[PDB]
Amino acid sequence: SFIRTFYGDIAPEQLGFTYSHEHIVCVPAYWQERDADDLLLDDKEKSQLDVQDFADLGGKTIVDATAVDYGRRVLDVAQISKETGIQIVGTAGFNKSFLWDGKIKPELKPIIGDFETYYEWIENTTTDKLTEFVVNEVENGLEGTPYKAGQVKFGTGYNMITPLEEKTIRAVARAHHETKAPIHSHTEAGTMALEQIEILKQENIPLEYLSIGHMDRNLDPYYHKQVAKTGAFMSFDGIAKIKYAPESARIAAILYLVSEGFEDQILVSGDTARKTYYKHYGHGPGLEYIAKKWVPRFIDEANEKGFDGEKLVKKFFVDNPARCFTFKK
Ligand SMILES: [Zn+2]
Ligand SMILES: [Zn+2]
Repeated sequence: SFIRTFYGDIAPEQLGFTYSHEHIVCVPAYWQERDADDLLLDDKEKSQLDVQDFADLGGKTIVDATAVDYGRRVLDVAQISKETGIQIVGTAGFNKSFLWDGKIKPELKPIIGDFETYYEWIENTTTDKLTEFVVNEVENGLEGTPYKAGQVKFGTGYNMITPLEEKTIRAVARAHHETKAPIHSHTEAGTMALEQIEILKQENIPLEYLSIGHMDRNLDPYYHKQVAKTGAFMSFDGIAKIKYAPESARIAAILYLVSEGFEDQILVSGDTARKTYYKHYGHGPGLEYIAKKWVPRFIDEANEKGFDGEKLVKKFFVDNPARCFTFKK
């Protein structure tokens, strides 16, 4: 088996230290149209400086969760990978339905069809044709480029799975059946994981093939244990996001799952989606933050609370991503 990166399929042992959910260069139509400039990562050289910080700290791989509705700049990301040496796992599929109001860029029309918005495209395209689109991103390349995606994604809304969202879940599940690519989901504020899981079960998807994004947004031990029992990977990707929770709260939730025997299912990242989050755009914590500052604190705090901090860090950033992001064949 293998992990599919922009520059080739690699052995799991080659993945190394990994951030499991990030954004690098992207210009989401929905946000661009609303002049939300902070959500546009629109400078390749600035993004590259953060990725280089990661590389300098011993980082090896970034999973780039930018989906088709989030304004990919695949060629820029590929160039960054080439220049920094950081391996990139790209993402096929969809991010979240509120983005679908955004206009379809000219480059997508030859691939997707002559549709004004993502909503129009998704509403008027059969599930099977949506599956074809996702499969082609994994097998042929993203957005007319030769850089293939290494995971397939879908997303749901705040305490909602709409009919169209459900359609995309089924399209992505079926794309998994064809390609065997790992599956990632967006949960809005950490909601709807159990309902996502029910749809995937109807589609005959083994749940250990799924990583669920944004579990750190809903810090509920009972809910987390319900999700973990299915075998799904659980992504804590809001590290440093004090506006959502203090770091202690995220760390406590992680350690609860460890105490209940689920350490092998935990993934960690920063979901760095803003200029103000990048060191070299707006002087935020940057891609350096987790490796440089969070890791030593987690190790220390976990050790203080009786855990094996170093072993856990190795699992969260090395062993677990190597298990999660391998194709299922
Ligand atoms: Zn997301
Ligand atoms: Zn994201």
